[PDB]
Amino acid sequence: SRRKWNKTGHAVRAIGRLSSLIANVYIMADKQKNGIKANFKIRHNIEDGGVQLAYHYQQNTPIGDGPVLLPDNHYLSTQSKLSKDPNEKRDHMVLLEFVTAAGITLKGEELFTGVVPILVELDGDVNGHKFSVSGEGEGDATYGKLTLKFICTTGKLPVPWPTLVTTLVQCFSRYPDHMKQHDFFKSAMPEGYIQERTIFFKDDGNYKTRAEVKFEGDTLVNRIELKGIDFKEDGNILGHKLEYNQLTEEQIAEFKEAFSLFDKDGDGTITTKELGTVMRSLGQNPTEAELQDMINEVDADGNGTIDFPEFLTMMARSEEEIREAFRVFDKDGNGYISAAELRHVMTNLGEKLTDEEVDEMIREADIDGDGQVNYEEFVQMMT
Amino acid sequence: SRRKWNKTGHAVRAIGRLSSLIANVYIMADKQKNGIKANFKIRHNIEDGGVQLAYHYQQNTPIGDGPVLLPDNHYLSTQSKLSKDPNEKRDHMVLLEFVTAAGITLKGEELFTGVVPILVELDGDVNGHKFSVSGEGEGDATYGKLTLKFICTTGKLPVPWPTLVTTLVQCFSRYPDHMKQHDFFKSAMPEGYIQERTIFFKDDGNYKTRAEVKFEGDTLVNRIELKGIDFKEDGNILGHKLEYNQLTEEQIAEFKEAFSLFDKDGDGTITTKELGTVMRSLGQNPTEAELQDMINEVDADGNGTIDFPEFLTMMARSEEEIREAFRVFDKDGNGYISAAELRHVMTNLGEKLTDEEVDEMIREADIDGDGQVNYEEFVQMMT
Ligand SMILES: [Ca+2]
Ligand SMILES: [Ca+2]
Ligand SMILES: [Ca+2]
Ligand SMILES: [Ca+2]
Ligand SMILES: [Ca+2]
Ligand SMILES: [Ca+2]
Ligand SMILES: [Ca+2]
Ligand SMILES: [Ca+2]
Repeated sequence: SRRKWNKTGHAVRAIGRLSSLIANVYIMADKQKNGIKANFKIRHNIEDGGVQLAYHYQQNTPIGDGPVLLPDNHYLSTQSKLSKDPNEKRDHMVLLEFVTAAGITLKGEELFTGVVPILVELDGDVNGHKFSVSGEGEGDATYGKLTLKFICTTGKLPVPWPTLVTTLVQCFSRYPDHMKQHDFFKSAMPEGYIQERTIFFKDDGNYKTRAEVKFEGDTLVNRIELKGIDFKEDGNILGHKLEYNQLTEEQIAEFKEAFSLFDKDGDGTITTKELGTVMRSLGQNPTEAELQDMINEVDADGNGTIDFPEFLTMMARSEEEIREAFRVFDKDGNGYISAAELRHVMTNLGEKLTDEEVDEMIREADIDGDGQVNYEEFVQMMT
Repeated sequence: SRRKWNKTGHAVRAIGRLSSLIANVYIMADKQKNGIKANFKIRHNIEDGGVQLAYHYQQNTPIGDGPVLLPDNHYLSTQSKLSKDPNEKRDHMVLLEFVTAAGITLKGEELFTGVVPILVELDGDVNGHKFSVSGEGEGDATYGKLTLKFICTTGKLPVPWPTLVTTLVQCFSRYPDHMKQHDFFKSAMPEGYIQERTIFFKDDGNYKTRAEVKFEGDTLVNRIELKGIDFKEDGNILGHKLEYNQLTEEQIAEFKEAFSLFDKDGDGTITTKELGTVMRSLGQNPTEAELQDMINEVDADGNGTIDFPEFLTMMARSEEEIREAFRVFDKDGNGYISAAELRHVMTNLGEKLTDEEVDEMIREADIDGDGQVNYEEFVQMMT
């Protein structure tokens, strides 16, 4: 009996474990409307345990008359991080999001090659409670990245912030090279698109939304109207019973800097060619098969290259990792990292620093004043 | 300077982190010899820190005259677990291994459809130290699985057990359906093959091995001669400085039992069809896209189905997982799992048990004697 509970417990948990690993945004063409439709589920964590489901139905149509790209079926994958600004007294949300497209094997776009300013404006009415939200920040589609801050401009927000995240610019998603012809969102720009949703909160009310997303000069603007009906006074939404919120923003900034040493052409992905070049410049000799297998281990989407969200996952997932790192730096294996050896590694990686900056790095690590870094000093610096 | 150490530390560690995630056995055809060649590296952990590399070079040739299958390039992926038998006074090793083939996108074999007995015999000479090893157990290629116990028949083994693992039957590897034409090993049977290696222990001696692997009646036999030269008296090998050794064997047996509830045709893999059937019989309604995405999350080899080693990884990688499992069992959501509800889940999963056995499961969990299982009782049973 204790064995039967184990066997059937494992199976039921396997299914849970399989299901909670996914919340993709499934996109399909809508030819008759010269646009797309999407559907997906969001699971909002309830503060003291449990999940509140939010079922999303989406349609998008172009605003302008020029041709747009209508895709084959595919999906977006997202990771969101919510935080608070310690200096802000107004009701507010700070948001960092990474989004990439996947699901397919093997002029608007030029508007998105660099960092683009974003404005967001929402006017809402949930069960009669009128409120407004204003948001500003920037998007960098090279990295599938959004960073934004939102304020409630009418006082206290009558709903939880996490319930507004999906409503509050999919044109900033990263489409990999093999899927460029499937990016409706950027194809619609600069004239833009209309995006409409219905969002059903299980056992509670629904939101209906309509938004215009378009360029106004060089700023990508998302202007939205939202109406919520049939919400329960003491449900998870009007009762504020959902969790609000991981690495820090500055920890993520460090990993971007590291990622740039491999991504030498700045296209947002590390190929086998780029990884091999960095490995060989440090004295190592992987085969092409090994490079492919290395990438394949962290390759979310099977396109054969490592983008920034992939790289992040990997570096957020040891004593022995640090010993091997030491060996890479200690070229002649005598037990000490010399300023010459450090300068060499920096050059090999592509980092440009003066001899003075390299000595400053030695100084930061050099506890015993011999002007070299030993293994224990290196550990202290790595931890 | 503290930021520069972070950035360049991250890059160097990324490479370490990328490299240590792989130790594949790379196979190529050797047409002139009507066989294959392989090369790979093994990293043996040194007891107090560090790794001892062991560079492997391999050739295999058929013993008999009938046609064999010569493959496209591809690799095997392995996981080994070493243990000791608490009842055995002789110098010995207990081994459980899982091996699958990958590296390609999208009559001998019939000898391997079930469980096959294995005998292993080795005679060796390392730096003049003559010794022998005998091993017995079984292989089940459906699951890529080997289970064996080895004894040193000459007394104390003069080398570490982990150094003999690769020498001590790749015919038990699991080749997935799309790679059946690339399985040299099974194609050579029953007459068998000769397998030869050179194994270079970095900074130390080398092993040369020659073995005959073939059927003798219904037993797969591996008979080996090994010669080791140029070893250092105080190196990691003759000095026994390597680590010997994870889930238990009986924990792994439980997961096999669970896996069988999904793998209803016993072929060793879970398709999307099989996962959906089990999910729907428990009242859930995934789309085909969701099923594919679920599998793809644990899919080591991109063949679109879940084999047993994949399933194991996943279940060895929470309070909320158990709450959702409870909900699956508590069909009517009243807070209590009834014997009727339990019987229903068992039937839905395919488990056959009498009503008496189901009441015994209730009894094992039922702390307060009401003949039903509540949430707290279910937690106790799951932990
Ligand atoms: Ca690049
Ligand atoms: Ca990729
Ligand atoms: Ca040195
Ligand atoms: Ca020093
Ligand atoms: Ca099956
Ligand atoms: Ca698979
Ligand atoms: Ca019930
Ligand atoms: Ca009870």
